[PDB]
Amino acid sequence: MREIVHIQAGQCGNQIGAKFWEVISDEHGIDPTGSYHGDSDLQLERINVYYNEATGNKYVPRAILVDLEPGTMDSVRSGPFGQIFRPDNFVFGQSGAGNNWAKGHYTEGAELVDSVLDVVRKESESCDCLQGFQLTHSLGGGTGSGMGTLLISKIREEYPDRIMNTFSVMPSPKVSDTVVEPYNATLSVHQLVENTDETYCIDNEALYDICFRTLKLTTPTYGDLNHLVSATMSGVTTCLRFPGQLNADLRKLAVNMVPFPRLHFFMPGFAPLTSRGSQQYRALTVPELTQQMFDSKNMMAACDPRHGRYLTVAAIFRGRMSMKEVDEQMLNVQNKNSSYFVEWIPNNVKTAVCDIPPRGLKMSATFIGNSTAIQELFKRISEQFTAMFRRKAFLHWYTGEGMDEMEFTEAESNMNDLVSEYQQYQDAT
Amino acid sequence: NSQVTVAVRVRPFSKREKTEKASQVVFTNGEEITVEHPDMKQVYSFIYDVSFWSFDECHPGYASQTTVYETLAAPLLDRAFEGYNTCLFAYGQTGSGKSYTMMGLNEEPGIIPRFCEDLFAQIAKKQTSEVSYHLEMSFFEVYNEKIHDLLVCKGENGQRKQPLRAREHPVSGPYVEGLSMNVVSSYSDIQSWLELGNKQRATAATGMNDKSSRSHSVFTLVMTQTKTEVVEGEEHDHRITSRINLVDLAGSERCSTAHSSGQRLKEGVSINKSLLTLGKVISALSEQANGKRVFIPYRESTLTWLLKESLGGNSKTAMIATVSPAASNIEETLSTLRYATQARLIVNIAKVNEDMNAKLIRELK
Amino acid sequence: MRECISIHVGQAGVQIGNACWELYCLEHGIQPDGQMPSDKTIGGGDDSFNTFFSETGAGKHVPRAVFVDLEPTVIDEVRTGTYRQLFHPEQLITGKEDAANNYARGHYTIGKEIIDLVLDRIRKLADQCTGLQGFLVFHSFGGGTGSGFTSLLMERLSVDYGKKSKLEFSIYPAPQVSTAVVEPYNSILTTHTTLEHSDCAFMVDNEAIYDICRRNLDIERPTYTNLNRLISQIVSSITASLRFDGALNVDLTEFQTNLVPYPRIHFPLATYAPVISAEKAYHEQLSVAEITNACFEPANQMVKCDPRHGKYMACCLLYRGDVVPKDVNAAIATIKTKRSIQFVDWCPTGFKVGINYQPPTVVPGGDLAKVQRAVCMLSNTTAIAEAWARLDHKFDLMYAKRAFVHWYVGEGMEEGEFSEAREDMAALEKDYEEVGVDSVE
Ligand SMILES: CC(=O)O[C@H]1C(=O)[C@@]2(C)[C@H]([C@H](OC(=O)c3ccccc3)[C@]3(O)C[C@H](OC(=O)[C@H](O)[C@@H](NC(=O)c4ccccc4)c4ccccc4)C(C)=C1C3(C)C)[C@]1(OC(C)=O)CO[C@@H]1C[C@@H]2O
Ligand SMILES: Nc1nc2c(ncn2[C@@H]2O[C@H](COP(=O)(O)OP(=O)(O)OP(=O)(O)O)[C@@H](O)[C@H]2O)c(=O)[nH]1
Ligand SMILES: Nc1nc2c(ncn2[C@@H]2O[C@H](COP(=O)(O)OP(=O)(O)O)[C@@H](O)[C@H]2O)c(=O)[nH]1
Ligand SMILES: Nc1ncnc2c1ncn2[C@@H]1O[C@H](COP(=O)(O)OP(=O)(O)O)[C@@H](O)[C@H]1O
Ligand SMILES: [Mg+2]
Repeated sequence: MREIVHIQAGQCGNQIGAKFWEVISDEHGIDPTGSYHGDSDLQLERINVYYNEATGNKYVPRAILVDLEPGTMDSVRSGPFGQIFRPDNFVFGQSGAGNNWAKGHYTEGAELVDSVLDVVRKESESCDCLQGFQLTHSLGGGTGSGMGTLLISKIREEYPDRIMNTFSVMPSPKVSDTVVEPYNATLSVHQLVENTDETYCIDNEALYDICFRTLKLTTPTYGDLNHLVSATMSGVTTCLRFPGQLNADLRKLAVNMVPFPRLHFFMPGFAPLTSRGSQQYRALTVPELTQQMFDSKNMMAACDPRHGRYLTVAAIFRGRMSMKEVDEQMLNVQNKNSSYFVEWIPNNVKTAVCDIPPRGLKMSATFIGNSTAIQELFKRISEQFTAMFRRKAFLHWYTGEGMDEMEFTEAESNMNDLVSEYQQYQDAT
Repeated sequence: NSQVTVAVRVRPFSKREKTEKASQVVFTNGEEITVEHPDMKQVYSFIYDVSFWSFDECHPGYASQTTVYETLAAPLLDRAFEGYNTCLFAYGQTGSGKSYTMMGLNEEPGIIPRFCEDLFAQIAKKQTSEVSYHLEMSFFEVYNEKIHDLLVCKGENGQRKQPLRAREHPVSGPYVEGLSMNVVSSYSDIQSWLELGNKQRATAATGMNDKSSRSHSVFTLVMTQTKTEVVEGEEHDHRITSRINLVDLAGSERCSTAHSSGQRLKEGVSINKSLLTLGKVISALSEQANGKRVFIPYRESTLTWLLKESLGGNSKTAMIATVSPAASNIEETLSTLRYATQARLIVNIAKVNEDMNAKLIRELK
Repeated sequence: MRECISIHVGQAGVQIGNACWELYCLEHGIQPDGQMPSDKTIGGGDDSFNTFFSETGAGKHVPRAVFVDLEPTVIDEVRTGTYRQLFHPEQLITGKEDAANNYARGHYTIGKEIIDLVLDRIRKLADQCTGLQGFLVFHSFGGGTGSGFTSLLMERLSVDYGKKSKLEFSIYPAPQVSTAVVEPYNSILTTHTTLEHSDCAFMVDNEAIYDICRRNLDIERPTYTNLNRLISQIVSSITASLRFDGALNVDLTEFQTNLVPYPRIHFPLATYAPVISAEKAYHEQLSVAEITNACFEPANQMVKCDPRHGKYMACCLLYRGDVVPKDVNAAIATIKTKRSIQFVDWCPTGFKVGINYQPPTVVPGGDLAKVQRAVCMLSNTTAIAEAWARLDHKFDLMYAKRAFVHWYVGEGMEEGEFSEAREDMAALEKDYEEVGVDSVE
């Protein structure tokens, strides 16, 4: 039995995780009381992946909730699916980080991390075979970027041979939500690059463009954006829970997707997405899913892969399909769009198929791509970074909490080197 | 340019091998080391930059200790006295004759003492009281990507070797936080430090030897050269420093022909990864010297990250591999010959040197 | 009596095995519950043929098979499917982690912790036999399990059992279609190891069958439940002569002798000619000649390799059903008359023939039709050297930059093993060339 630990840190992780458990529970037939009210028997065979069991045929998720303010947690408790979580896993203090990566890493988070690890060491040893970890947080803030990367470093030392899968909302290009956004992200990337195995970069502006163009949503709220991320989170690890023809897992994807140990920042997506009216006018087939997957307008990363090359991609399918259609269609992409793929990787595609689709869709598809177009995200942050660090715009709030200027320069170089390493493969001889 | 001088030392037969009559498989033709398996099947050929045939003391081109020194190490000294950085790597399996080449015995000394004493002699010749020199050294190791200091007085308890961490200074480059440094004036005050370190260096008994090396080791000698100009303005401000790095690397060790588990397995994986990254670095540097600019993955290992400024720019790098000629170790010698190589190794079939009893085509002609 | 052990490794093995024992049960009259109601209705007969099924005194018939995945998903379909009451519950699902499409994971790290059980159940199965004829390993190149675990196992069996035929039935990686980035490495690694222990490896690629089902069976979007039924038939023809009556019977050591000239060129192909739908079962005669000529069509090979770019060394033709020998002799001559089919100068005979009287059976729910006669070809050609070269070039392109290597070292593999395995496939590319050079004096 493969098992996964979920860690939710910050206001972005928990507001995402609350839909995630509202998406996985609705799959396996679990209701808000932790009880089973399903129809099919395949919902229970691999329930141990995400949930643990309780006394009266009740199921408690293996979730760990973290924050520095109790506002996030009281929303989960007094909410749709709050009565299922373990109350002893609601870890929180007071007096949040003030969007200071220092406060979440060194000063305040360090007074709370030892209580977090006590839960993690407890849940893991209760598992038969651990497969990896799962963290949902945000860059641009203090807790998610500081407390998250702190837990990453500690877990990695304890469990270095397990996967550390990290979903992270990266900062958007046009409009910010914090002022010290590049300070906190660069210092997070310095930790994620060295310690994680696969991280999925999400950008909110990409999700707004999806809700506007594809879904034709006029007033999208954060409960909808996360209703898209929860889909990707569920598709990646579905082949650990449901059976299929060509199965996969977190480690099989990391091998094919990570050619070199540092290039593990991915551009995700999900199909099929459509409007409530235009559902009667679309034929739901494998090619119609592929054209939507590889479209630049369904990437959550806010970076055009047509300004770069794919090193290697992945395509996870779900439903009753034909395996000739998958292999033929993913081949037609490489031969047609030959210039957006690398020459020294002959087949840049991994494929996986499951036989149990989503609640009300004959089929679905999940997409993971590793492209050099993520170059722009890190290059953008560095220009913001040096433009601030060159005059010490806000540097006195980070040094005041136990940090030096040298630590800021390390995070810049390791970012700028990675920017070049991706650029080294945008070029042919 | 900054090229990489790869060299190979073919150890001669030992007493045990001569008594067991272990047959010879590594031969030379001058500019090529050739491997002919006793089955007389695929014959491998490797062309290096320098070959040291220490096999038989009366063969032409016999590579003595002094020969090896004057061939590889002395140019690094001449480079160091110009204000540039130098690195000497030592690779080989156990029993291949690596310590003989680097350190030496009470007699027939090696690269370490030869370089040290010649360095001090040239320093003495260049001393004037107008030009001054200062020598400061350190010695550390790398174990599972963690740095440990070898010149620290330690007791006996559990998990005592405190790990240090690497940090990047914007100008001076990467370094080790908290690493000690000690000043020297001769070789007799280096020996007692090296003998303190090599007792704390990590070792463990395995199917190859009961005392094998399981951690990379770096001995770094930092020279500072002070000058003064006669304009009555530049009071002891002309400073130029150089770094000589001497790196003992551990062997690959295949986990297939050695059934292992736990700590030894982890050590092997870490060593293997380090060697792979080092190979990538050296090959990319060769390509850079041959013109095509590339990206060097310095950051994928502590060793390369710490040695970044000593393997790039205006610097000199040498890699001494050591291999044994016996047929009892085909897989390791071929593994050490396939590793230390920048050009392409060629393979053929050459059992047809027995055409007709020492061909005797003299008759045909 | 004659007794064979079928081993299925990984996912490509199991999903094929589920199709095979589906068929073996039908030909012999066995229900999924292991029972055989016909024998108690008859009062005699060994139709519960002890080649593939052992029998207990309670009337239940238990198959001689062990299969293992190193992940529990695909076996758990069997422990909860329609064939649960047939198999021995000793099926290995000690697969708490998968091999992540890594050789180094199925050969070392999780390559062990599972193998001692596998050898024990085999040794139990062998101890129940009055004589073995060989093994049948179903696996797939490209994965970590089918590449790594297959190699470790083939090594050990060559020690414990030694001179016993070991016939592999493997999915060869295709040139264009592929479901993984690191297929070229895993194939070259186990090919290096399995070469010195196997005796005959029957190759199949999933890209050729996709076209066969398209052109012949008229299936426009097939899946693996169709590709694996054809593969079930190729095996039945090989193993039919050990179960049913026939005129020219063929044992398992006869493929090893006629199709393997030199010990390193034991990579033959396979195909199955009368693959037709129910509708096209009419409109055609399906004689020995029309079926036998189809086996030499380059478009009906189950491997994507044009034999016209190479020469044939040996070809074993296994006929089934209402077949008369003269029809075979007349047909084999028609092939040697045609000039597009070139044989090596050192093999003027070339052909082997085997004939059986039990026709093929129709798995209900299937796509294949009922016929009176059916044919299975097995050929060794020099054209397959082109396919070895494609893999070696893919290898070199992405090994010159040391890509994906740190995932293998992270499991215990050395950097040098890649070279040691690329040199052995560069010697194989020559041996296929040396053989194809016509002699001179
Ligand atoms: C008749 C019909 O078409 O109903 C669809 C529907 O109209 C559409 C718009 C649904 C609908 O999508 C949305 O309304 C939506 C809103 C904001 C953000 C994202 C989606 C739907 O909500 C989505 C919902 O699909 C699911 O329920 C999946 O199981 C989904 N889980 C949930 O939606 C869910 C969330 C909370 C509680 C219970 C269920 C899922 C996705 C990935 C992996 C597992 C499960 C279904 C069938 C529909 C509605 C309900 C309209 C689609 O949604 C998805 C991701 O599959 C949009 O395209 C699909 C299918 C249809 O186009
Ligand atoms: N013909 C056929 N091939 C299959 C089937 N399932 C998987 N494959 C092939 O298997 C190849 C990938 O290797 P796998 O079989 O998945 O490897 P594995 O034995 O499962 O080992 P793991 O990946 O670690 O689980 C693909 O190229 C597929 O073509 C099947 O049901 N039928
Ligand atoms: N997608 C998504 N992102 C969010 C949501 N709430 C906050 N964020 C992101 O999280 C960031 C705020 O950082 P946060 O971790 O909440 O600050 P903290 O509470 O002090 O740790 C912003 O950049 C937002 O883009 C949400 O509901 N959905
Ligand atoms: N040039 C040489 N001439 C004679 N013997 C040599 C030479 N080089 C090495 N040796 C032999 O090699 C041995 C050293 O092997 P050892 O130090 O155990 O291997 P390693 O250096 O890999 O640890 C010495 O005992 C010495 O006799
Ligand atoms: Mg599998």
